[PDB]
Amino acid sequence: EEHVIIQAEFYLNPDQSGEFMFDFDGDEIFHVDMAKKETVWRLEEFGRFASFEAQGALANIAVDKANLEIMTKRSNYTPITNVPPEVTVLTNSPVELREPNVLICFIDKFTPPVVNVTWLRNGKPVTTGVSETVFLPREDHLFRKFHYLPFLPSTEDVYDCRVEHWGLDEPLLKHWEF
Amino acid sequence: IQVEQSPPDLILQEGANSTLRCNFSDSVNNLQWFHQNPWGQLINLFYIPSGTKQNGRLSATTVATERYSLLYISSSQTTDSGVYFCAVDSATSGTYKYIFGTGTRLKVLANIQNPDPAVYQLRDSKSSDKSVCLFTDFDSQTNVSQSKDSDVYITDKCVLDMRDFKSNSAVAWSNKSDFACANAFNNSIIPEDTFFPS
Amino acid sequence: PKYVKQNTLKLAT
Amino acid sequence: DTRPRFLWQLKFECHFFNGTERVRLLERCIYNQEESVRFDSDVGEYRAVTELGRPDAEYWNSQKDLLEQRRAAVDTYCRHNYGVGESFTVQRRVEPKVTVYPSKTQPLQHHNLLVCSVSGFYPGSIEVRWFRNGQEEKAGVVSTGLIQNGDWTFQTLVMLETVPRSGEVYTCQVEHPSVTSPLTVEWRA
Amino acid sequence: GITQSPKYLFRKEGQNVTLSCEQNLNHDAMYWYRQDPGQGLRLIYYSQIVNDFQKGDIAEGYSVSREKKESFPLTVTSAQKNPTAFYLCASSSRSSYEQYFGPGTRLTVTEDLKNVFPPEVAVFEPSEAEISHTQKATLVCLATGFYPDHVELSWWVNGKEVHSGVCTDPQPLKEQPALNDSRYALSSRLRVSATFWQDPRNHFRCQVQFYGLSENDEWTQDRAKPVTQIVSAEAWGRA
Amino acid sequence: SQPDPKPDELHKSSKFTGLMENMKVLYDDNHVSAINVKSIDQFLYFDLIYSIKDTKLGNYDNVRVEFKNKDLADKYKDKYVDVFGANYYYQCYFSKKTKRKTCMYGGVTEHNGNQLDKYRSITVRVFEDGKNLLSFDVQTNKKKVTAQELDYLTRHYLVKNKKLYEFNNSPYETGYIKFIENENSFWYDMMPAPGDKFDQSKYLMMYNDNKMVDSKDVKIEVYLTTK
Repeated sequence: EEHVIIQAEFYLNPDQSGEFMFDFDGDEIFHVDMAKKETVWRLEEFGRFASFEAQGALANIAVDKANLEIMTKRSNYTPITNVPPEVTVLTNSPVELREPNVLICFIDKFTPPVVNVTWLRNGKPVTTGVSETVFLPREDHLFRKFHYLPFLPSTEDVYDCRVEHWGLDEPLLKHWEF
Repeated sequence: IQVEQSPPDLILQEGANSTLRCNFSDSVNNLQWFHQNPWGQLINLFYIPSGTKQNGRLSATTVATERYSLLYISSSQTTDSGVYFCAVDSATSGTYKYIFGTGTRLKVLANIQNPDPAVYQLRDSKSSDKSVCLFTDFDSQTNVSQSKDSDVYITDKCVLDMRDFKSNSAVAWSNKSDFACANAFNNSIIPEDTFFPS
Repeated sequence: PKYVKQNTLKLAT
Repeated sequence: DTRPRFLWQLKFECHFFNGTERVRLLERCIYNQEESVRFDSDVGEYRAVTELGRPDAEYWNSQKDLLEQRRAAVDTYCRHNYGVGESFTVQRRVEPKVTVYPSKTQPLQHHNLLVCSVSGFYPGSIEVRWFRNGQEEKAGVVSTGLIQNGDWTFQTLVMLETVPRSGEVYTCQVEHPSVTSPLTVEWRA
Repeated sequence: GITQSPKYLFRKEGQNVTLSCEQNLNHDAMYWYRQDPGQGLRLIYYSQIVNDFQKGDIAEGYSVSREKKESFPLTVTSAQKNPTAFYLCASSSRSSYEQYFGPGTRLTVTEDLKNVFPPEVAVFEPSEAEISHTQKATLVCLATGFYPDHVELSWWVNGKEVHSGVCTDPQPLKEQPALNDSRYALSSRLRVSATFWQDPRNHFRCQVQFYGLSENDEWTQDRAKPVTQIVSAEAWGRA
Repeated sequence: SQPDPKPDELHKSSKFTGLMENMKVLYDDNHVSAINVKSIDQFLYFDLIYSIKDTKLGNYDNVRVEFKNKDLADKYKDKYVDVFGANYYYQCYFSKKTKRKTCMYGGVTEHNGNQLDKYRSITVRVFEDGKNLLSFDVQTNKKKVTAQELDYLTRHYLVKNKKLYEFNNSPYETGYIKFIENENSFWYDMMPAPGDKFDQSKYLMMYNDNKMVDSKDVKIEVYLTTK
């Protein structure tokens, strides 16, 4: 009601991907990188005050894999229903001619948690200084994701957020300009 | 990191009830309750990091927030005698790094329904130079103390073999000429109704 | 200050 | 890629009521989109949500030491992690950036929207009040709601419907726990 | 269960000794402790699983090995200042988390081998006053002047071992508490019915199993070599 | 190709306060070794599960082979491969599709496009404080050999003879293994990271890239310094 701390854990087959993450009022505290086995915090400041054993998170994903196999056989191989994502493009601060800004692409209400997000500038893809968040949990058991893009506000350039998901018949594009 | 057990020493009667406390300086993930028999064998009683558990006559409770653990022993038996240990695994540093406490020394006094205190002069061995006195059939209330003379050796209490009931007995021996059964247990608080044969 | 996690339980077989 | 997908979710929710006074732990086992098995500290035992969650609840309720660990988890896990992150989660205070500007280039006597751009703040608890020459205006308040950026920052756009006469002063009052006195930004017609 | 072999160990100053610990309980976690007379358990080294090694309080002078999930031996080097202690091995459950302890090993290390002595076993016949009064006979066996404190006492009647009415001391007591290399003493009691002692046919024997020197140890002194021997004293029925 | 270590880049054994035995066990007599094997299961998109039974001691039944990326896992997913490398047990977690297990990084070379009739010997040049100490040969029965295989065999000899890793610490301060191939070269740090604890998975992670070198053109040199 006032403050909620969620320990989000998921496993998807046959992709064979897992995610261990801690939540606080919708905001991510940290997530465990399955590949390099390290505790990667949402913000650099958090790592100085607290710590977490990343290796232990894999032991939880190990049971999560076996549990999925039990539930699949029990439901007689019932697959997940593809939910289309809700895409919204917003700015971190009010736009200025000289001052720099960040473009936020809010990908909300979707399942399974696999999405292909690409930042487009005048029809061409951009990967310069791109930052993204891991799949966030929801009370309705769906997923939430954020994509960031640092840009210089110019009157000649246009922006597009390409979103690819199985819930969509064709790739979705969300436009933004001055 | 720091474990403190209270009381350090406890003296009970047969069929009596008493609680044993274990206090720790930090938050613990795992807690263990042990009973080391007079021979040295540690018997695992309970694994209680939180909640309440029961195992026969023994009971245990642990409060993680309050940082303490209790061990209740109902109807004290003579075999319960020994040292009770409290092992804790601190969350501050290392997993399964069990730190043992000071320990509670328990001496369960077996009730003697028919006490008959007497100090007997045992028949000397043809190969031994030692004169032996035997203080037996005395009540558990009387305490046996060591002699002031360094050459006089007195054994306080023996442990009954794991197989019939027994009576309280103390053995005193010395190589010196001045040693006699009448003055053997002079330092000890012997009862007035003790039998001394001529 | 260490973050504590909850162990996952294996389902009935 | 035409192959089907299968998802398994496990969520351990620590609900905090009035700071730390009341703590509620909610374990949730979710297959695809439907929740199967759950544990509640208010209940004290595993309760099945669906028919598939029925054998799991019976298996977990049989073992007294599994239930004892989950019951004690409100202190050893929920209350523990609260104090660990208290300095950066609960006590996080970020001053908002208040900017007052008209929505479109419009002259006097005709209608326009006054955008009170409030961005980059934590927590979400905020009170945005509109003032027309010192007096409070409650009518015609168009708010976009509370938008979570994801990077521990919030953004809100509170708009007021006005008809500027000549030299009217419009002040936007912003109340946030990070500031002792409310932030006020004025705009002259 | 958990096994610790041998029960009693003796080595001189400078020599290295390996203490064995084995378990068939399929546990991953294994521990090593040491207990001093009147003191508590001090953690030396612990292994959470095979190929894992963790430090303890009194780690210096010791070394551990973990090649298999069953065995975890402790090696005592000459670097340890006070190696004379009661070493205890433990194993924690994977599912129950319960720590289970083994029988234990008594190790004694001394600079001079002349301090080693076998026990002086003697049986003292019960008094005629006890048999006439209490109508019971109490036989007292005394093992005196021995080092180290590694003794196993057992009463034998007519060739068979008995435990009924047997009151033996749990640990051997020091003759001189001031001296460090002091000789130990052990007491025992055997209580039987009056008529049983009055029967000459009944033969009583007090067996004391001492653990001392081995064949590898060098002896120069004129007195008999204090090796792992059995010292016994006999008693006969009288009326 | 890779630049030589900086004056403060190398890990110092004096800074490590833990136990060197956790490092010694990886380069001891025991290691995962299998000839012509295929992956039975897969835990995550970047790893592979092989059914290799331990016959020397009997500590494992299934071996987990992790990689740096998804591409490396799909490459050796179906093809019959040769497995070699140092394995860990602590912090090793995975589940096989419907008991005793071990984990490792990379160390996989295809069986069909490899194997030799005669054992190829590679010369090792050990240097103490930049000055020559001793020299030995490392034998292998394959053309394309992983960097992990050669690193393990080199350290195993140095642990048995020169005593590289002991129980508490090491007689040498710093150390690095150098692999030279014609024009290209690369090195791995031998000493553990500073602290009171040594992580077996974090250290062995340097083999996730699955670097392979040709036995005919490979040259190996060891550089270590005294305290």
